[PDB]
Amino acid sequence: SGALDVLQMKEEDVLKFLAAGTHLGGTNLDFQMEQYIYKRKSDGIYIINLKRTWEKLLLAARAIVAIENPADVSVISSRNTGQRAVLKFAAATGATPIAGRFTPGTFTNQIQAAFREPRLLVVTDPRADHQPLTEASYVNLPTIALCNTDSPLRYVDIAIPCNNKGAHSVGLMWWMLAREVLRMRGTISREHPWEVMPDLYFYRDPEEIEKEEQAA
Amino acid sequence: MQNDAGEFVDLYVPRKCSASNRIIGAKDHASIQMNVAEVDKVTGRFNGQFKTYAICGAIRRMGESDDSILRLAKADGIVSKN
Amino acid sequence: GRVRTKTVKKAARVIIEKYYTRLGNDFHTNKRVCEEIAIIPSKKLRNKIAGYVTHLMKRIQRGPVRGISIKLQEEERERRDNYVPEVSALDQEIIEVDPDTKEMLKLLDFGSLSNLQVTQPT
Amino acid sequence: EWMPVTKLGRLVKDMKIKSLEEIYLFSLPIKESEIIDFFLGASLKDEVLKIMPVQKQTRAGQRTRFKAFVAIGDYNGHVGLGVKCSKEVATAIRGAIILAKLSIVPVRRGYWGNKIGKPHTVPCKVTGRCGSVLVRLIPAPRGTGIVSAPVPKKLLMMAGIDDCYTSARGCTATLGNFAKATFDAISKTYSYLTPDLWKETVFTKSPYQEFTDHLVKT
Amino acid sequence: VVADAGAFLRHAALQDIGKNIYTIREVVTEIRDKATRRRLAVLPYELRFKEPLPEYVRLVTEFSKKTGDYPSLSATDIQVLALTYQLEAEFVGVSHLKQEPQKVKVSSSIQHPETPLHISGFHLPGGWITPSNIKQIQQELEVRVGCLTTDFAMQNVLLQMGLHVLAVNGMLIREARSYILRCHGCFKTTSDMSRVFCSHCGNKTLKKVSVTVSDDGTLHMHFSRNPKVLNPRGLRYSLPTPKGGKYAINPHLTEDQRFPQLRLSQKARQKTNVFAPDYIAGVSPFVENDISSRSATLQVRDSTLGAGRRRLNPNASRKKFVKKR
RNA sequence: GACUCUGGCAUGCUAUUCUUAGAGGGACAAGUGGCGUUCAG
Ligand SMILES: [Zn+2]
Repeated sequence: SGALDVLQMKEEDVLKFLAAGTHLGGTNLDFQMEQYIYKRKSDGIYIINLKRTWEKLLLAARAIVAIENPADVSVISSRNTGQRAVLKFAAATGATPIAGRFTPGTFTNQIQAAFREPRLLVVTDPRADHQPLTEASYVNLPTIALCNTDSPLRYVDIAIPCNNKGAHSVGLMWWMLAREVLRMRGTISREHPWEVMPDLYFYRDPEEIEKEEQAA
Repeated sequence: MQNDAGEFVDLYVPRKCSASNRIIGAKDHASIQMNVAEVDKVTGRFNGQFKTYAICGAIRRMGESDDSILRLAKADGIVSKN
Repeated sequence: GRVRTKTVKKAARVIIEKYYTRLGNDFHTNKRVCEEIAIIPSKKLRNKIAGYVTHLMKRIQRGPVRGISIKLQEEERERRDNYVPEVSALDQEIIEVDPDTKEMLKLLDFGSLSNLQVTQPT
Repeated sequence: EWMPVTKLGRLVKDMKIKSLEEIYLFSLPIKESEIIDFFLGASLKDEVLKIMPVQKQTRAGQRTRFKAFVAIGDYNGHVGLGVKCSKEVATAIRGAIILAKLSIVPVRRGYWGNKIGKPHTVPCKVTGRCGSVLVRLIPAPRGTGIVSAPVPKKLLMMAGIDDCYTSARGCTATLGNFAKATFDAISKTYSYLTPDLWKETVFTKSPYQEFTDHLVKT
Repeated sequence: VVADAGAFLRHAALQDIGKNIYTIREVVTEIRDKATRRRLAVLPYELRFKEPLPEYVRLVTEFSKKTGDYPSLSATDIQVLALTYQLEAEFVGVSHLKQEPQKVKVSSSIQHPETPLHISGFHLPGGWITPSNIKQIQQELEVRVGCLTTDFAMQNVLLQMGLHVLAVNGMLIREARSYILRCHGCFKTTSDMSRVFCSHCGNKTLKKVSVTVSDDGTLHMHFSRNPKVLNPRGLRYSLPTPKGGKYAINPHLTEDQRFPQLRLSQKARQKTNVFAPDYIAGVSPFVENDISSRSATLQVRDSTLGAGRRRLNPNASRKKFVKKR
């Protein structure tokens, strides 16, 4: 957002951020993440400044949009929280999704069935997904991460400060990233709301399958 | 890389890091060349032009490529004030 | 003579395992749906896969109907993957907010929010 | 017949990448030896630095294997160094040749005094370190030749360095550490920054971003 | 008179007190304990299986989302609650019941959440465990339809509505006091006492808060006005770089992160039982330890072991010659 | 030769029905009748 009024964060975005719990950081804090923060309240919870979250999200969207072939962007989650969201993100944009276990050597071992060469890496957690970050450091891959307050910025180029622990917050951040990529590309008008609702990006959690299919 | 005749006698000119002004070497596989799309100031859509930043592998090892790219984006007017 | 290769067989096997619903009796509709489902770069083996899926669906249709019935979870896993509720879970009437979060929102120019409720720490 | 696997190999196989220096410009990993055999090819010469036998200790007993140190070099340009241990001496030699082709690096050549003609020596004194071995390369006037021990003499002749003063320190008796240290210094020729390279770098497109429309087809 | 899994798990011989004994199939098929499954094959068969039509399941769902207990219950709990609701509607008049439950009122005290009140053995200043009190110390003990439920969340929503509940005892329960976990970041309450990460924001921030539910339908929550509870003392400390492989143990930051499998061997995780009829035939009084397996050399420990070590703050001083695993 | 590439026909796109040279189509045993373990052929 280059001080553009069309790119400013609106009221409903703030309401979604507060409802998901994106502003709630961890109780631990890495010193490289201290730039992106508002203050520590007395409970020990660090509060993430949402304007900086919006700015880094728009910067990541600018990085993603700048790539001609959308399949060269690889989007990775290993833990369940991001899994569905990553797949949905691919369906939004055409990025290559890696959900589940990341096989080591996916980007270096050229003699392998699952070998691939991305041009951008967008990842859910630098702590859980450390192996693709190190691997990206081996193969000249730029990296975008969804970082919490306790996240290492080792081999991260664009860090988006958010709550990456809760399911709703992870799904919401993936949904807004897809929305801003598609808005900068020009396939969706900015004045109308997106018809894709962020509940599609959430973790689905099979006892919630049984609880919801019973009440249906 | 230039003799007294004026001929440019050098195989290639390596690029320098945008953050630390160090030469990005031939076998520096942790180096990053990021393109950031710039947008039209009225419709907010991808104009077609972009800003290019090169970060060497040492800065990215240090964990400081994040603040480097952020301050370069403030320098280029991509990320607004505050 | 002519014999089918292993690559066409396994790709056609994945295609029939995934999207049995879309395939039909005509050949070129099978060819176009196989073209738009997956990534196949060259034309010739794509046509080979189209012929092979046409052959195996002609073979399956003759087979007594029960193979088709056990393909029931595929769509449920799909409908579950793409389920949304009627009302968004993030669209909450009243949301509880820390006093420091309220100060952050006030300093970030969203002081006129109406759905917020400030709960003091007791 | 070479069927490339990497995107870089596919671009090298086609006429998209014209010179190897482009791959050096963007610091891309070279994972296929056929790229080096395509660009340099017949100009590459290879000298086996050392063949030595070892008795590898296995539960069936001590079995003899051969370890090969091989330096490969495009004269007036490029060098690579490779170490391979294998059952047969020919297998170890060809593995070391492949591994040294994968590690081809370019070397910077400068002038000692005034800059008349082609560059002949190193631009400045550079230092490479490997396992207590220090190798220091000092610019030398034209016609002096390489004043060094035989192993860095071989690597420096393959680099296209016509003349250089050398100073080594440490346990030089181990050949691998010595060769790796002099290799490190002649890589640090392009790792070094001089007032020649002070102008701001204009950023061109990477081969992956320039030929993406060709790469989506294959 | 519906029976939950807690009735058969606690061996409720309560088929005589009731006549409308109704159970689901999934409450009786999910039980893994061999003794009560053997008991079910011996017990007189007056229970009959009954499945609810889903309008009651729908309504139970929308006020489960309003009472704040929907993430706490499971689907079969919703089925049992809908079963007792639909029988109360079928036999008894429905107008006795109020919907859209009341507002909770706040009354905090200076007591610590870890104060050991309502524990049977413990006694401040008499409270004795005697052979005549063992069958009676279950919980706080206080016409045609009922429940046999021990889980608190179902009781909380059920008395929020107003159905009379009973337990494996005889007389019905009017008051239910227990503990819940409350997040102090997102203010979402959970009735699951086992979990340590909250479902909404995912932080390790749940703290104990006591609750009391009346038969009338009033919920009220006792907080603690003790600054020791909300003290951020050992919360920020340097974390190591994330490590992978077969032996890495990460500092457990999220509820669903993938840990490598490091299990104890079966010889290592056998505890001796001394009241076995064949125990005296043994050559040793105790089970032989595990000193030969690979899990012994890797110093794999049980999950429940070493809990007080984790409770010390990491920015403190351990003893000089020790290492904390 | 169950290996790799590939032709016939384009009144289609590209500077274009008669000459060009890049790309995109078109053919896959696709369809029919018999012999066939009713499946490989
Ligand atoms: Zn929470």
